[PDB]
Amino acid sequence: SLVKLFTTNELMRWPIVQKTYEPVLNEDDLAFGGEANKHHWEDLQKRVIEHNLRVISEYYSRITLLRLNELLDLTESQTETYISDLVNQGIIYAKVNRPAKIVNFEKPKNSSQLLNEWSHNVDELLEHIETIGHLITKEEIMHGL
Amino acid sequence: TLEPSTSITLAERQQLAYDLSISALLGDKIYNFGELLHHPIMETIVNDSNYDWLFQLLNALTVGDFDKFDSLIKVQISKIPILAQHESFLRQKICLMTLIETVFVKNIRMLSFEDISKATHLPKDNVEHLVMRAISLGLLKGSIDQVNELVTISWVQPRIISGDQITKMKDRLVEWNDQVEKLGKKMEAR
Amino acid sequence: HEKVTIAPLVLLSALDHYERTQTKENKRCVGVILGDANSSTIRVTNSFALPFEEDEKNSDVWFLDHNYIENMNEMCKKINAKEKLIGWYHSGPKLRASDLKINELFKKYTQNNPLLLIVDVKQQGVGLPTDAYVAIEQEKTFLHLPCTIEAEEAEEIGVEHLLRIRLTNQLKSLKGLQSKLKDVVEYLDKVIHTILGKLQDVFNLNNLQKALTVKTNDELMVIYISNLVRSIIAFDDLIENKIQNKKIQEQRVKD
Amino acid sequence: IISLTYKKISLRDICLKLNLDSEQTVEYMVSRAIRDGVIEAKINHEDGFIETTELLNIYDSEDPQ
Amino acid sequence: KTAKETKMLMNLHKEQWQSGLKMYDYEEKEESNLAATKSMVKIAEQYSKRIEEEKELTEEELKTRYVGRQDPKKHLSETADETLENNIVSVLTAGVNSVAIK
Amino acid sequence: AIRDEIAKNTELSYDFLPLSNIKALLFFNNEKETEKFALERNWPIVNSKVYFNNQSKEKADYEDEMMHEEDQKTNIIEKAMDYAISIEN
Repeated sequence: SLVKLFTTNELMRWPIVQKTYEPVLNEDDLAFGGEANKHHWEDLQKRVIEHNLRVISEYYSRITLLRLNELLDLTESQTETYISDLVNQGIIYAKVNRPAKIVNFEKPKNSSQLLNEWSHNVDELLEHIETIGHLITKEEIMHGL
Repeated sequence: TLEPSTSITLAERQQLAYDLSISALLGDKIYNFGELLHHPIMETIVNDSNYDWLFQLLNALTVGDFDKFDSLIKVQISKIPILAQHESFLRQKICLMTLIETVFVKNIRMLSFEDISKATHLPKDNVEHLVMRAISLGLLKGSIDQVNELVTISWVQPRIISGDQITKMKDRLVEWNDQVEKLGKKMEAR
Repeated sequence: HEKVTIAPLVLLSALDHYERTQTKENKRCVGVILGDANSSTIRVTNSFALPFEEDEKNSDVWFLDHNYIENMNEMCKKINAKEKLIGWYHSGPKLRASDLKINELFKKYTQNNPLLLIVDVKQQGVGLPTDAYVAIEQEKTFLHLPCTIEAEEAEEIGVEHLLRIRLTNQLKSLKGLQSKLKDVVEYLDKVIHTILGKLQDVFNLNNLQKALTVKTNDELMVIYISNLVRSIIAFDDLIENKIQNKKIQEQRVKD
Repeated sequence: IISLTYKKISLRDICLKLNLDSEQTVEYMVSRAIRDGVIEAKINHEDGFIETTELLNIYDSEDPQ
Repeated sequence: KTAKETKMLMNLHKEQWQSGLKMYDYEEKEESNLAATKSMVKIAEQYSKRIEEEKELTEEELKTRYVGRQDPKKHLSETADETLENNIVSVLTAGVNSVAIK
Repeated sequence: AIRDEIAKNTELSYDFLPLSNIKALLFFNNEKETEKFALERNWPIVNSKVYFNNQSKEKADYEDEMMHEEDQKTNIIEKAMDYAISIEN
């Protein structure tokens, strides 16, 4: 479930699952080097935030920055910190308006509008004759038999 | 739907529908309880002895009362929250089927948050979280408008239902035929 | 799915079988085709006929002889060895008991799925008088396959000797939209669900179009760039005869 | 000339330039202007200045077409 | 040829076979095929200029210098269909019939 | 005729007119003269304000292919594109 947790992660139950079942998570004495358990909370929390911003861009296209801080488990200063890191590293892309406090998806305009995006309607005009050709044949089978 | 195959007695049809009653509880896939209404399944069984679970949740989508179905079941299937989570989808899915042709004849697809809030028995703050869980699990595809609070969906699985549905779909083809007498007659003469 | 490519000779000779004998609506002719069914694109390089007898008043009465096919296949072995039986064709739109049962007799000499062809002898409406269908089960379900017309180099050249833009599509587009309205009305009387469920999803593909109007005029403005070329073409049309017009006054002095 | 150079200009600032009569007089000369769509502006009395209504960005409209 | 042979050959082989869908002939090819045909139309308009620049830039003297004669008419007929095809799809653009009205 | 043309600038463009200020603009000796002028001009009257709801003009007999039609507007665009085709052919 931790692998599939990346699909839906609100970070609301994230500290609860780690404190309940912690075989390798919070306290791990096997196959992990370190001087203390402080590396378990730091390394695990920074990675789940990176996977958090990836799926949110594919779900919420436009969201207010005020309500965004509660879903990402971040503050006003911590929100723009992880956003700028993923853009500089070539991970994801988004829209951040400081004065407007509005976070959008920044939809690319390079699709040439009706030259590409509109071509998705070819399945609408194509399936018309396919249903008619199947209907005429189907009506004659039940009528003759 | 198969008439010639699966030849069984009347007593085995109730036990066959018993597995169909528990199959549509925890998941929404392949239409809804209304699909078995057209097939000779729900009409061939008895409405008592806990065989009405297909009938109860069919009308419970518009009513929105969970206590009616909870009183007719046991504690085993009522202790799982998944039953109440996926039931609210079919309440919205009925509203989702209205985004093609239902009211507006201008081919304008619009769904607000208030129409799905009272039908699904869910508050306003959980509307945004409900859409995220639907797309993530592969239930539906599309996007929503968080500014004007509107919903515009993508390809779905419309049911076999008829009447008011086919009535609005045939009226659109009339508009295609009315444009033949408008734009078509002008291009034919020119 | 698969594909079906039928040569123009097969579709041309199949319609001729109806007129020669002046067949009425009580009889329907059946014939066979040849080609290669191994690939995904069915190619029909040959066609024949069969002495098929059928009763119109009784769907349980049909006569088909497979011995005539055996003597015919032995003749093709001395002619073309690559020609094998890929299926069969029948005449008339109606599918009755006699047409559905005889499909299994041709499966004995055909390794792959025999191709199903419904020939329209009255050629009424649209194009493609003979539709290509495939037999598959989940009750036999006949699905429509893409029909393409492609022939060899020598066959396509010989047809040109026999016969020796925007408005064209609009004339056929108006009758297509009206025919789709009748298919829904006629299907309604047959019920009083399968096709209606598919059509509602296909039809699903101005709330979000408020800001999508700008891109419409943006494409029209790029078209106007070609209209500026048309103006340049019109400017070049003005240069053409001036070459001739100035030579007119030059001939006045010579003559 | 003064409307294109100043998008938002006070009512008393125009009379100081052309040496007009009074602010009541200059307000009604702009009246005859935009009736036919010459200046294409608006007069806000409560705010106390004349604002130009032209935002340009007319390339995306159908008027040039 | 007979009556049945005349109408059958015209629906099979005449020039090129677009048939089998009559309403989808110029509807599918001039609209849904823009991705494989007119995609990046801004660059396609630059191709019309390169054809005119290949000719008009050579001989402007209407004589034999750069060895050309019909150069103004070489790009005239070639770019005439490009404007024509752009005018056809322009009509078919509104011919999609999105059912807008109000 | 003069006083009408003076007040026509605030009609079709300017939205909400004041109350006591219009008295000094049009040279009114009484405050009630402002509302009396709006009666002949057929303007809505609210508290300390005067709105204009007539910005959208309609009716006026029938109009075909003029001033931004609806169904006939598409034909005008199609006719303009067909003029260049008929001349080329």
